[PDB]
Amino acid sequence: MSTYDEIEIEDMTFEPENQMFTYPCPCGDRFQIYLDDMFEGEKVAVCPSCSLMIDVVFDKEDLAEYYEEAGIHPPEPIAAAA
Ligand SMILES: [Zn+2]
Repeated sequence: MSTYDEIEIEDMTFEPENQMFTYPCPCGDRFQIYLDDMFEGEKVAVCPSCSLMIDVVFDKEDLAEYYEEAGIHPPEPIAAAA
């Protein structure tokens, strides 16, 4: 019981209104991974009803970009500014 599937953040479908990424799952619900916890350094989407968990390859640059799209409170800048 660990994350043996790992999807790149770009493939994960992002819901800017929910401030999270989801992945289409057949069972009754879709995999859900919260940007809040992704920022915490943890990356794994859990699906309800079937109760599956999968890892998600995230990036610093992706988080910041999505943060603006999802309309979240400005995050602390990453070590990449030129
Ligand atoms: Zn599911």
